[PDB]
This record gives sequence, structure tokens and C-alpha cells, in this order.
Amino acid sequence: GEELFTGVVPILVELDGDVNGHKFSVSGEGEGDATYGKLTLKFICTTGKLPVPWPTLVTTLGSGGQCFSRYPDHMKQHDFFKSAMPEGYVQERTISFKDDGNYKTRAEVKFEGDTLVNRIELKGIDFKEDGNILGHKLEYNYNSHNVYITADKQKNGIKANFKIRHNIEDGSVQLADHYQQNTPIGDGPVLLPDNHYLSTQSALSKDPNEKRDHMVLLEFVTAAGI
Repeated sequence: GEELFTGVVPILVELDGDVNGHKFSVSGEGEGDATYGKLTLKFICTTGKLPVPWPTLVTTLGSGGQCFSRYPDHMKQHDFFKSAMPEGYVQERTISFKDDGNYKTRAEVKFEGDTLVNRIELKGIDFKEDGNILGHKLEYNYNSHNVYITADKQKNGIKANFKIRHNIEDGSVQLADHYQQNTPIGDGPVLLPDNHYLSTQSALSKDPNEKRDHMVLLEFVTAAGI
């Protein structure tokens, strides 16, 4: 439940991807603090260079940030993510880049000891050869986003819909529409929320001592709407 997130929880993230035939793997480690709604993670591409830009992977790789959200006192009954723990939940997403391809995922966020683990299977198709993604025209940055959550009582889980604004180097913005569905792994009672949002902010940086392809993610997630 929410009892497992009172202190600093260590995180381990693993991702196997396949974008337009290009195969890659990403490892990540870090820690989250639900009291501050903070998440700090370091990702490394274990297969060499990443064939997609790092900003396009933030919501998938940093999906654990949704579990570390600071929910206000009058809202702690709308926290699905924490209530699904230790057994966790299965997450499936469809990220649609406007005028380009899409990413289809299958993720699992659960507890393995004192460590929260996020394992993802990603498949990307229909990307343009010299488009914003495969052409690496995205700036190494990120903007704020609100994750609009609604309950799916039929499947005992939740649904989420949101838009990500990716800044391009020429001045344009690349829209990435997100569709999300979560369902618990366990049979025990989970918290089914009313309509609300997760106010999320993401800051990206580099580690000047890491020679490998990496990304440092600092995320701040707070709940609101009710």
C-alpha cells in the first residue's frame, strides 16, 4: 500500500526495445521520495547508442514517477499506483507522434524486496527515415505535463490520457499523444480513483563522468484536480 512509500525507495528499471527494426536495451537505477513527490533516475543504453532520442523515452522509462506522486491529504484515496503495491500493476501504452510513428508498450511496475522495479517491452513502428525521431531533431529537454486519470471499473484498473510537448531544434514542437491503461497483478483491493490529474515536471541532464549513452532524470510529480 501507501506504507511502502514513506521513506526513500530504491528503483531498478529495465527496457528491451525495438524501433523500426533497431534493437536496444536500457538499464536504469535510482531512488524516489513520495513525501517530496521526487524521483531521481540514471538511464544507460547497454547495447551501444540509442537509435531514438532520450526525450522520447522519458514517460516510459520514468513511468515509476507515477508511483512516487505527492498526493495531498484530501486525495490519498485516489492513489491507485501505491495501493497496487507490493504485487504491482501491468501497464500498456500507445504513444503517437504526430506526422510520424508510434511506440506500443507492455510494462510491469512491482516490488522485488525493498526495490520498486519497472520492466518494459517496447515496439516502435512506422517512423519516417528523416523524421524528428530517427533524424534526431529533438532538443535534449522536456516540458511539464498533466496525466489525466480516470477509473476503469470494468477491468479493476485505471485509464490515463495525456499530451507531451517535445521541443524541436528549428522552433517547432512535436506532439506525442499518450494512451495508458493499468490493471493490478494481485487479487487484493486496489483504490479506484475519481477523475484527477498528476502535475508532472521533468528535468534532463548528463553525467560528465559517464562515457556511455545516458540520461539523468529528475522528476517532480504532484496530484491535483479534486
